[PDB]
Amino acid sequence: SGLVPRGSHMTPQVNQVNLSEIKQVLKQQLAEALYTEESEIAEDQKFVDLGLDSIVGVEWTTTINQTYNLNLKATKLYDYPTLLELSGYIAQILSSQGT
Repeated sequence: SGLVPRGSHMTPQVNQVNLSEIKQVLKQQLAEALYTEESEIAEDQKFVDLGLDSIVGVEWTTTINQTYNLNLKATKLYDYPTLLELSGYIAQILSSQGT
């Protein structure tokens, strides 16, 4: 199951890179980067409320670049403070890498 939430829904055979894929991936990635559980993270909550500091934000932006073979910086963490925003941008890049 590539999307195993705590209590939300799952999706069927989705070969494309859907928003939920990156959002849920980013959740695990955010909770670990903040030394916490995915049980506290929200899709619509600001990373700073989860504990995202300016240092943690700039180092975590690198994890995502490596994860998708992209290039982003701390500017992303300040323009997209939520998983839905952070995932939305990447969704388009991934959905476009395999035109």
